[PDB]
Amino acid sequence: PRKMYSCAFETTTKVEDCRVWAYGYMNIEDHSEYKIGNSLDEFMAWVLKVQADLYFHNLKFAGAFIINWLERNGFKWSADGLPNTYNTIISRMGQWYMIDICLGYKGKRKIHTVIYDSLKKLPFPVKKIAKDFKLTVLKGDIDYHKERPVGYKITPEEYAYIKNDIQIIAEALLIQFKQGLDRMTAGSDSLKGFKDIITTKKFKKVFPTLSLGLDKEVRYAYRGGFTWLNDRFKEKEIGEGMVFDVNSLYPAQMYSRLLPYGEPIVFEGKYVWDEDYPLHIQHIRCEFELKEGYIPTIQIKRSRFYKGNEYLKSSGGEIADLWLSNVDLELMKEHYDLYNVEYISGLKFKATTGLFKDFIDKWTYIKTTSEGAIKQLAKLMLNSLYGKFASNPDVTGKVPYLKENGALGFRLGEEETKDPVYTPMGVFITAWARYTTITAAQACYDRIIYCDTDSIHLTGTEIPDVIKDIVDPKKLGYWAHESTFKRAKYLRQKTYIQDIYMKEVDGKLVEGSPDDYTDIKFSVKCAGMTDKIKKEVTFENFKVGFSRKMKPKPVQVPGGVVLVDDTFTIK
DNA sequence: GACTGCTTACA
DNA sequence: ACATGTAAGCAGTC
Ligand SMILES: Cc1cn([C@H]2C[C@H](O)[C@@H](COP(=O)(O)OP(=O)(O)OP(=O)(O)O)O2)c(=O)[nH]c1=O
Ligand SMILES: [Mg+2]
Ligand SMILES: [Mg+2]
Repeated sequence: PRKMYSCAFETTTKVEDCRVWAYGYMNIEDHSEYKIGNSLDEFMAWVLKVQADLYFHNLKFAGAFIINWLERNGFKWSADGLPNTYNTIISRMGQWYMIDICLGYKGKRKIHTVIYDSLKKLPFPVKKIAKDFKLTVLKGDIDYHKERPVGYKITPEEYAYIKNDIQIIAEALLIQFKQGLDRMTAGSDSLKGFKDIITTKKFKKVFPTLSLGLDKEVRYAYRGGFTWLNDRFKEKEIGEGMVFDVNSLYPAQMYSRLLPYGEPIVFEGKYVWDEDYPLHIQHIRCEFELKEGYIPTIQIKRSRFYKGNEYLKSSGGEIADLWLSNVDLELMKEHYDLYNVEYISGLKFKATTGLFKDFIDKWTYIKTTSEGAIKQLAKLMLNSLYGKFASNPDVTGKVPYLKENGALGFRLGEEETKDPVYTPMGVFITAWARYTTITAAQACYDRIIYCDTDSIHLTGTEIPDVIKDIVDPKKLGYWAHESTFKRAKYLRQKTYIQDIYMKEVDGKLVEGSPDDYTDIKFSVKCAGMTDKIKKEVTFENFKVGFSRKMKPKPVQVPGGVVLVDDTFTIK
């Protein structure tokens, strides 16, 4: 049984003096075992001899300072667990999960210290964690401005702040561990929690591990959420409207839709109805023209003919190769006229309902009876379960190295794979969800402004009679009338602003209606736009050309990472 | 360069 | 040992 420690660094913010000026560590099950000091060499000496599991909140930041030390002290990168090497799990998107430091072997025992990311377990700011877990949190923060030379001596106040930060994570992590949420990440606990319910025995019988190749071609049919701005409204200031939001859309599909299980059977040509294998994926070649009065539903990515984000009214005189679930193919056929159709091949699946019942009943209840970070964690259990099923077996990551200038560089590592989970599930969950969303959007064609995944934005303020029977503020899978706005402007996908009607309840602002409102909330939704920049946005300046030099970006410099303000522009 | 790589936000 | 797609900005790559 290895010891567990909560750790943190305070670092300088100078590009060309970049260094740790303070560290802290605290035993997660013995808060009286802790140490605060001013030296990274002193900390790393402890790291080397402690033979424990370490946690930093946001390992991506602290790990840069740690790997810079390792590379300067005779440690090189190796996955082969040799003496005086470190291993990392850094993903190809650049998520840090682990730094594993190997000092050697005494018998059949590895001598090593392992460092993990507590952000993977608790993806919130430290203060949010303290508020929502109900833990002691000190007011204010360390002065990020003060001049701190080498050997700078930590004040009593800074010492208290550092100790508070490490103790908050310690207490929160311990709360989770004692419930059995002890794995590396929140998603890992979700899949493990699901396997506990249905049994591991039943898991690999119902969700067999597919060959890497079969999983790859299943994945051809795997697509995300429907994100679409009606061109009619693009860049226009508009009046009153409303937003409908599905109550947990993906889990809702998991709960009640017919979904694939088992090994698929390959077929050639056009799928022939098989009651025992009622779901399929079909490889189709065709040209297509959107029918009059229908929303476009076809997006083709990685093509020189089409912009990947654009929903297509026409194939433009080129033959489209498409891999499609039966739910998607049926939707495509309702919205489009098809030309020169070739049914090439496909895969058909056994199917059933209700495999996720107990797991979703558990976590929807925890979500409903919880608040803040604790609610968001229950939400994450539900959503990471879907993601886990569609886990990409390509786990090739990044290998750190020390550049000639003293800064960390990264190279793509040797290709590697892990077993698939069950990707057909992912295919049909998103498929049933697109179906849910698109059919509702299509039923409100005369009023539809905008869709993103689980939501429809409409003109006017009354519920359409055609969706009245599937609207509910709480029921899983139903549409909630979430808000009503006084005015809005949608510039493009994931880029819009709204003036929302609010009313006060018990001193708390709640969504209201055009007759039952006291306050107007300005809301900004803009992919890539960080929170400080959002505060700069007005109805008047929210247009193409809006720019602020306020976006923090982490720059690798000699010694570690500095956050430097970069520009963000609506192009 | 158009591309991808390196980062965030919206789901 | 590592949940998902999608959409975006900007510094690099002839
Ligand atoms: C936020 C989020 C959403 N999604 C997908 C699945 C969700 O059903 C869908 C819409 O999610 P959201 O509307 O963002 O979140 P939610 O409905 O689960 O919870 P809430 O509305 O209370 O904030 O997008 C993920 O797969 N992972 C995520 O982390
Ligand atoms: Mg939503
Ligand atoms: Mg929602």
